[PDB]
Amino acid sequence: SLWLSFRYEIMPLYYQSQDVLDVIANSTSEFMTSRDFVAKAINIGIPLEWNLDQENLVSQPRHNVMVKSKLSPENNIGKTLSVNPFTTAWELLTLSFVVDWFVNFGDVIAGFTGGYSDDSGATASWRFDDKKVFHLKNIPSAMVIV
Amino acid sequence: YDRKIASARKPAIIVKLRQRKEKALKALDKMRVREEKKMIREFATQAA
RNA sequence: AGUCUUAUACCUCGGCCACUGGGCACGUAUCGGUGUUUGCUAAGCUUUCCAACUUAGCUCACUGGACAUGCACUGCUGACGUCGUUGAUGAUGUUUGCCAUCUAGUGUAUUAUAAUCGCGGCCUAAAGGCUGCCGCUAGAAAACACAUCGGUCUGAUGGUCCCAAUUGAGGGAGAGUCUGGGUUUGACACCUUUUCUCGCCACCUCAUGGGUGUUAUAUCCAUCGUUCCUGGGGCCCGCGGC
RNA sequence: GCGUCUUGCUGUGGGUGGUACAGCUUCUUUUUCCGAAGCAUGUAUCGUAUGUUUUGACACAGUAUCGUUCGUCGACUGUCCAACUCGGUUCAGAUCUUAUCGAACCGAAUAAACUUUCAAGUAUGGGAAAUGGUUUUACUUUUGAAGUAAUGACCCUCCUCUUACUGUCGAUAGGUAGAAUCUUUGAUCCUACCUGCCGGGUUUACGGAGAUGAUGUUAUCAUCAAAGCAGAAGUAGCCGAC
RNA sequence: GAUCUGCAACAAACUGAAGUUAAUUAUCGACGCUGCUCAAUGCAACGAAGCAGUAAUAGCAAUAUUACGCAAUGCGCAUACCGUCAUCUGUGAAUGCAUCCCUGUUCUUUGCAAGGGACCGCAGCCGCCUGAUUUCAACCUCUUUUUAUCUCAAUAUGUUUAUGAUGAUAAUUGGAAGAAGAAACAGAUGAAAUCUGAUUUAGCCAUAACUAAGCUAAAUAGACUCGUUGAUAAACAAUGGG
Repeated sequence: SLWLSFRYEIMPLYYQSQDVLDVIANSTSEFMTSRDFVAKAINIGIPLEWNLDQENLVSQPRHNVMVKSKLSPENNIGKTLSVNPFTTAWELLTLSFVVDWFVNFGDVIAGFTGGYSDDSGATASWRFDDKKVFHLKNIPSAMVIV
Repeated sequence: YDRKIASARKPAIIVKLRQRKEKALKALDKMRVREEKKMIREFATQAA
């Protein structure tokens, strides 16, 4: 009975600890991204003697760039990110394990502010889906598909 | 409750107030878990 | 006239009145039980006749309970080294641990001062605005006095970024106008009140139609829904009284 | 379809071995004079090991709690990192603000990015991995304790992918098991293993009393197996340390 | 160093000697051989006499007995275990959701998505037995006509009386499983059933002293379920009166 009186303090303290862990982790894992698209044209010279209706070859590549960062601080989202220690094995008797777990969690969650920095990366991608048509000018029957 | 528990000195009232705390925070944790699970299904239904 | 005590006054008038933390005592709504008489309520013996006594209790006192008051007052909480022992603990110096607040409103003064304007910091640099502490008023017996079974069940729709018709409604703001109130004299002028009008007033809410954004947002808004309160006419159910 | 002994369930019922003690009666004795015999009934008992006067009682001295991680020696190291600092303690002393400076110490910190390498050193899995054995089923149904299987599985066995875990020596340190020599009945030597200590079920294996079936031999061949050791287990308390 | 307050250390000596020497007292090894120890107690293994518990008796002695002592044994006694039942606690499989671990090797016309294993947490099928029981018919049967119960009805008689049965239940002729029990066959309890002295009485003994300490017998009273069985006394729910 005396040991089962534990719920009084262990249940809500653990619940609030998980609450603060969630409210920091959700903001900490933002994974921000930024991207943009353009439709810049690509020109390829066409020899004039080829007698083509169009003088310049035009390509329209889907140009995509994206740069993104992470910005993670110096902390321990690792092993400390564990489910309730009692779980379903409350039958094992202990009093020091819970206090050790709580003080370890407290010191970990206190020691994060020292460092906060991370890396980034950027991409440059092109997509081509250009199906162009050219006519041999003065000869509409003759035609070329690219 | 610990305001009264701090200075009671009578075992009967002490144990009765401990029983009151037991029942009250038991109801608190029960309604806590019920609310959490019902909002879990609530979000599932909203997503669906 | 002198002494003592109680009561008022008298400084306090329990540490606060925001809490009698507890004890003490008398006082008391008083209530039960006894000691209970001069006399008495009704009855009765010994039965023509109650015209001669007693019985259950009543005055008062005591006992137990309850309420209230003030305080000469006092506490509540026990562990260190212990001491010879006592079975548990009787003592030694020790220190820690209390009922002891929150909320709402208000705040000087002087003045020509960047001189402030209860005390102090922020923004803008003006005829300033925001905030921390303290002072003065009210609520919160919350706090110490004070609450005591478990388990189960107990609302939806759309919007919230921009644009278009002001398309319609409602509400706010302004401009005037009028009725009255306040300073001034006789006023004006200013402040304030009421009626009405007005609208390129990109004011707010709702109603309509679109698009934008993913980083539109409400800890909300609006509508309906259940329950409760007020006035109930009445019948579906429907009795009693007149 | 019918009748039948036996067998397995004792299915049903009945009777039966009892011993000891308690108690009753009888004879002798001073009717249980300290002895003997019979007897109704009741209780207990018809298991192992332990203790049998280590069974019990009196005196002397001593006997705190909880929760921790560890514990044959020494060597590079199989193995701990920010090693040159952090925080504190103390102090020969100095500047004299309560303050500052300096020195020693303490707790954290040097191994290498582990060891290992006959490739599961030790565990995990898969194989269109076969043999043989075992365990089911089917068929013939007759075989010499009958036979056959394109049988469901297990074991054996060979090959093979990830992951986990781990050096040795001097100890003739202590112990354990085997073997031999001498003999004290113990000692010596060698080999192999273990050491925080000494403690429970299960899992695998070992030898192995006795027993069982067969065969030509108290002899042999096959089967079971008592008690015991060893790999993980899984749990005390033993001192020391906090 | 306060510096006309004193303190600390240097362990050679000093009364008080903490160890041994110098002296006294008491004890034992007094035999030490392989060897004499942490300074003393202490011998796998070394040497002789006598018998291999002590004492006495008839007896050198064996031999037989006694008194003490030692050793062993016995459910005789108890202890741990299981053997043993009883009562009770306890009645089972496949299905999903949620957590953790590992994985570009054909990852990829958006640089960030897709796969495999684990057990816990949360939801999903139905029966069963046990605890112990309700289902069905009393519908040919007149001298060899089952009983009992829940029960009715006409007629005759101006009594105080006389007759006729359907449905169901039981004395278990038969079965489900239910009144109590979601993860199966295991745990828990019991192996008891009395005692007082502490009440009175009666009897014995004069008592340490007093004649009656003390003791013995009957009854009252008190402590007393070990789990299972049932009811009862009280509070809890009980609307009151004329």
